[PDB]
Amino acid sequence: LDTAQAPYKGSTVIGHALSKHAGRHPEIWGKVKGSMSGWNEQAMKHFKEIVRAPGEFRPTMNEKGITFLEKRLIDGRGVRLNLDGTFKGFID
Repeated sequence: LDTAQAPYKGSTVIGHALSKHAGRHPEIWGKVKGSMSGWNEQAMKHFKEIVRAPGEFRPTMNEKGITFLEKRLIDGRGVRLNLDGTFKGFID
């Protein structure tokens, strides 16, 4: 949670991630509203939901040879972690 909730440019790494994802896909994430201060909590809610939902994380390598742990839900939301378990980003 320290990587995800690290203060960064008015919000947190995870708050900014939700902001961009809800901005392009509000149907998947729901619209983000209110102060930048609130983004982190709304993003942590999604994070915890994705973690508790059925399905599994899977090690997944991309075309550039970088590997991540990824859990993608049937509802379109997903989380990508670095191999050390730190938060990388949301995925859809």
